[PDB]
Amino acid sequence: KTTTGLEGFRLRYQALAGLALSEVDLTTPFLGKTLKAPFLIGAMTGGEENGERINLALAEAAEALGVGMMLGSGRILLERPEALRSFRVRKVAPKALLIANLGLAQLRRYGRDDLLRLVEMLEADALAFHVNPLQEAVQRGDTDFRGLVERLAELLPLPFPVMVKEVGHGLSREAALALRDLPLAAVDVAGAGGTSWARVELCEIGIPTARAILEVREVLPHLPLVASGGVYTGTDGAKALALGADLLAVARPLLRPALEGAERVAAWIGDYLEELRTALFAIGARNPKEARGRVERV
Amino acid sequence: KTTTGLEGFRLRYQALAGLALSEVDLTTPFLGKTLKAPFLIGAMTGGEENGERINLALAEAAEALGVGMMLGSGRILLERPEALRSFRVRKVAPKALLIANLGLAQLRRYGRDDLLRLVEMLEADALAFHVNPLQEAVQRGDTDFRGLVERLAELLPLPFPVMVKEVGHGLSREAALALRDLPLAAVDVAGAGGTSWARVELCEIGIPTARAILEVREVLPHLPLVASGGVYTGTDGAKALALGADLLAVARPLLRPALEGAERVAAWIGDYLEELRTALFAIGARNPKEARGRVERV
Amino acid sequence: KTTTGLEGFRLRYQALAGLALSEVDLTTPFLGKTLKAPFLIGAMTGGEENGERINLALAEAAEALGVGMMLGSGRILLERPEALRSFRVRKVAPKALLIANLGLAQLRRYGRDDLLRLVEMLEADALAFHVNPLQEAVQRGDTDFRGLVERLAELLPLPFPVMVKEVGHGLSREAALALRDLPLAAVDVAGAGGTSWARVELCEIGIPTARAILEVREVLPHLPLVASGGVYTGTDGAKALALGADLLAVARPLLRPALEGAERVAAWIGDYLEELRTALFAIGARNPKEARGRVERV
Amino acid sequence: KTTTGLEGFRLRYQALAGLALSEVDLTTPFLGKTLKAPFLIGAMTGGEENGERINLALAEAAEALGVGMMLGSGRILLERPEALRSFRVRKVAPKALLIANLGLAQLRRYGRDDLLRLVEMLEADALAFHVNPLQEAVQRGDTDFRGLVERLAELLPLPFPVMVKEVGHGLSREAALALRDLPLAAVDVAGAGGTSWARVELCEIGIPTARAILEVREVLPHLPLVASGGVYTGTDGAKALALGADLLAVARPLLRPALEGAERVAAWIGDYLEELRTALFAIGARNPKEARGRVERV
Ligand SMILES: Cc1cc2nc3c(=O)[nH]c(=O)nc-3n(C[C@H](O)[C@H](O)[C@H](O)COP(=O)(O)O)c2cc1C
Ligand SMILES: Cc1cc2nc3c(=O)[nH]c(=O)nc-3n(C[C@H](O)[C@H](O)[C@H](O)COP(=O)(O)O)c2cc1C
Ligand SMILES: Cc1cc2nc3c(=O)[nH]c(=O)nc-3n(C[C@H](O)[C@H](O)[C@H](O)COP(=O)(O)O)c2cc1C
Ligand SMILES: Cc1cc2nc3c(=O)[nH]c(=O)nc-3n(C[C@H](O)[C@H](O)[C@H](O)COP(=O)(O)O)c2cc1C
Repeated sequence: KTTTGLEGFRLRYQALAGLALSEVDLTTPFLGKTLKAPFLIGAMTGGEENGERINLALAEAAEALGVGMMLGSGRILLERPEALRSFRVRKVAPKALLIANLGLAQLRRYGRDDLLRLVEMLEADALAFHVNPLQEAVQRGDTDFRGLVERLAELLPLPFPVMVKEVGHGLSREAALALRDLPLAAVDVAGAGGTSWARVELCEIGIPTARAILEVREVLPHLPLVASGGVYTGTDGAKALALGADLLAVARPLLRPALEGAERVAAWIGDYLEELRTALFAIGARNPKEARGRVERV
Repeated sequence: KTTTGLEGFRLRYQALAGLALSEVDLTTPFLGKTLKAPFLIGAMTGGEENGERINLALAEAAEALGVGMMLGSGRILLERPEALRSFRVRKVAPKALLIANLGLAQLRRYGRDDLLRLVEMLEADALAFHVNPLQEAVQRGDTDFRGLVERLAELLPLPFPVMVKEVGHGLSREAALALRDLPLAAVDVAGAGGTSWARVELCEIGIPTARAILEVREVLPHLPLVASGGVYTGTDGAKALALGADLLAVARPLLRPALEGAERVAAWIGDYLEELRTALFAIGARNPKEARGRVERV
Repeated sequence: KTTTGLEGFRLRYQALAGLALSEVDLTTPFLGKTLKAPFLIGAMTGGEENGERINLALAEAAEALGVGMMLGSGRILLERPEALRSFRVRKVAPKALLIANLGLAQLRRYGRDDLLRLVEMLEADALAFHVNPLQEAVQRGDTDFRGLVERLAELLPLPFPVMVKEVGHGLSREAALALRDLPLAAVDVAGAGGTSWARVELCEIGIPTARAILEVREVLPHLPLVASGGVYTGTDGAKALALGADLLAVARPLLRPALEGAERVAAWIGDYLEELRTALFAIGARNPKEARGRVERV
Repeated sequence: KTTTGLEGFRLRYQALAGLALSEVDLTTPFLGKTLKAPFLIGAMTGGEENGERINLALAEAAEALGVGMMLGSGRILLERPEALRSFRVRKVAPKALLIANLGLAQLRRYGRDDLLRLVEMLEADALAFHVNPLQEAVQRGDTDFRGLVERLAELLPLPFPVMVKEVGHGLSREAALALRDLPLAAVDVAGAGGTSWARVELCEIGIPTARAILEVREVLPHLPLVASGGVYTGTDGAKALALGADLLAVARPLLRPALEGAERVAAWIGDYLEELRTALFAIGARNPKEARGRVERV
């Protein structure tokens, strides 16, 4: 019932922009490594049956496409060092940009050494902390979110790039304010409009992705932003970039192809990127950064 | 065809608000007694068959949940002192906050002693006068509403707290103006959007609850306000509170569970409050009062 | 596909207005006689079979309700003095306010004496000229509308009150401008939203009644205005009055009851007026004139 | 899913404008010849089977109605001088205004002499260059659009009038900017809302005709503009003219009648023009130029 808000925007088509489709470059460095496109495979947990199966389809595809990939919560990896193989993905993705995952609420039960061990076990290149009071609140799970930001601030200068994200309910402007002084490497807005890790009566609460991207960019103008949350088409990707994002992330829609092998995942991402490439071209932008502003309301 | 208007508002979700769900306190003193939640069971008459049956289900639940309860018009109690047992509810609700009810149009046929007798017979803690020109007008009932406010003003300083309410068609800003100098204890906006005591072609007339809450708060900034009229979910409750209300009231939806015993009523209110609690938490509010303003348009 | 626009307005319900339904007076003098309500039976031609039958049902009802009545084009009466009995209605409506009708385009084929003869034959109290370039244009009929206003200006000071009206496509503000210096007795806005005498691909052209009432009132603030064109309910009547009208007129919906006798017509008008009376009461207005402004957008 | 935007506008009906339908003159000179109406038959290619068949139905009709006609891309005529008869239409349309067609992207493979030969072979009166990066991009065709405008600027002073057009995706204001200094004879906005030569997931990109007409007129106030792209009714034609256009063009809808002979095409255009004539009349405009501004929003 709640959309991303991107349908309330129009890409500014430029018939006489004078570009050559081949001129558009999607190359975009992120978190230390250089990506072939401003795309990330969203974080996903799912089941322990298909777990390892899915991660390897995504990772392999990611490696082929030169795209980044966020792993699901390594939470269990701390307590169950045996579910290590379920995530170990470097075997099929040796050079890809991998981002470890963990709930920010875990900072009260895990210290620096645990964080280092997690990304080291996974051979990850960065760590993303997800914060989801709403989800954990509705699930009567762990609802104490006090001092987490201050707890991260203490730790923050870490040996690898660190980022923060929501899980489909979005980050508001005052949320970006709370992150303003932290030396983060990036932020994933993860707004409402697509799927909610919580859903998978109160699920009307949340911030539309389009809205989140605008609010967060205003507060953190210089930080690299990841637009995710129902940003399912290359066209929507371009809109997100024009509103202020730097990277796009897709999770849910990738489940289907992930169960049918890397070839299918790779194809999905491929349609999305080629579609993104046409949009930037039609927009007069020669790269993701140039898409900024080339969008209007109504 | 006419909504409360609350769908035109968005709760401002705060992922990084830094609260613990357990930190949100719903305790709110009202009309002399202290409630466990800012909730009231709306006034209802219905039939003489189920009459006593329903009141006792509501009252008992109210007592268990620490919530307030408005009784239906005690009109008949004045003329028929035998329908006394139909309302006598203290038997099952000894400490709850009970609010006697009576049409403001009755002030022309009843004096001070009658008002005192009514709340004393009911062992009520306050008296609420409902004013419904539209309803009585459409029902060709008693349509003379002259001098009622002046009549109440004369009486007003009474031995117990007194309030005024509509019945599903709402109170406008100029209505709040007419109540401005009266020493009332509270006001129930009772707007359009849910059910109309009148309905239960002209029923398009009326003021949307969301609209009424805004208008009345502007005129009576310091007075405690009750938002009612299709405020059926905890989410809608939070929106009402953020727009300016202090208490929520639900009537109609409570009929079903009231006919199936207190256990069912209590469960309904329970879902509503726990749902309200999540919303305040998701909003960054630690209590009803803090919800104020944490809502935006569109 | 095009509405009156009145659905985009909300009557301002006044719970504490302090009126008595019996206090609202609909009496409104118009074109020389005093009406019991600000209502007129719209002009209608139809067929020559039911012609006389319908006029007598309307006229009789009009007489009973103290309402005005506009006759259909007396055009044929000029050329065919035998269709005199088809309109002769005084037999059943001796004191009612009757308004003769004639296309403004006829001023080029008829002079003063013809106009006097027409209203005298009909025993009418006034003459209304309808101007419908669109309708006659679509019907490839007589489309020369040059100098008609100047032609009426020359004649205008007539022995009886004269007015101008459209036929369901509305009068714009610049239209009111063209009528500004004429000594007219009243104007019927007759906008789009209900039925079009033309309809009974281009019928999207026209001005919504709500829109016409606003535009014309702005240009002719002091002149009495008749709101017509899909103003089918008492509620819509009140809205029209609050937007600036002084009288309401309904045509089409009256056909059905007119074929079933005066008793049915009279009943229809009766529901409409009693419904109008409730609305003014709910609005805080004690008469049609006081309804002005008691309406808001959205 | 994307409309022209013309539905968001209302023609300003003028009941008292004082015109005679016969007073409205559609005569409008364009590209050197004088048209009986501000109408052009849009450019269409289609198939090689019906090719010649369709062109002759359109051309013949154009000749009868005194309207202009744009031919499909003469691209093939350059390489295949045998498909000359497929376009040769003067046989049935000796005096009509014919406009040769060619993709602007061809300027990199064709020089002045080739352009002269093309219009001379076709016995055309002007040349229209269509620019469609989006279409060619989605069709993985020729996507290099660099230096085309500068290439045309060099050539531009040609022996005949030259114009530029899109193909159903529209020209933006910055597009008009890129054409600002070129000595063009006219511009065809060809916006989104009707059909896209490309369509015949990314086809949401583009500029609504209504929007394009406004943007382009603002940048090129003095240049004659052609509104096309789902401008299928005379009413829509009038709206386009009131927004700023000078000529209307319809392509797709003309296919059906073109396959059933000139008589059918001629009839279609005939309904459209007579419908356009009524609209200007209803609007108070005595010709296409006077329609300007006689339209409002909402
Ligand atoms: C099955 C499923 C599992 C998920 N697991 C995680 C997880 O472990 N960690 C995390 O930070 N987000 C997780 N998410 C959230 C996504 O990374 C992110 O919120 C995203 O915005 C939702 O997918 P998207 O909008 O394409 O649909 C999960 C989402 C889904 C649907
Ligand atoms: C069956 C029924 C009986 C009611 N009886 C009373 C009554 O005696 N006194 C009163 O002040 N309001 C009465 N109301 C009005 C409600 O207290 C109040 O207007 C409310 O806003 C309508 O319920 P709510 O919006 O949840 O649905 C009654 C409403 C219903 C549906
Ligand atoms: C069958 C029919 C006949 C009409 N005849 C006349 C007529 O003779 N003269 C006139 O001025 N208007 C005539 N009208 C127009 C109405 O008086 C007026 O335009 C009105 O706004 C249309 O009815 P209303 O909106 O309730 O539906 C006629 C309308 C209808 C439907
Ligand atoms: C079958 C078809 C063939 C077309 N061929 C050409 C062409 O050769 N050259 C051109 O410039 N435009 C061509 N167009 C585009 C139209 O001239 C123009 O874009 C128009 O706006 C689309 O038709 P309209 O909106 O009525 O529907 C073609 C369109 C269609 C549907």
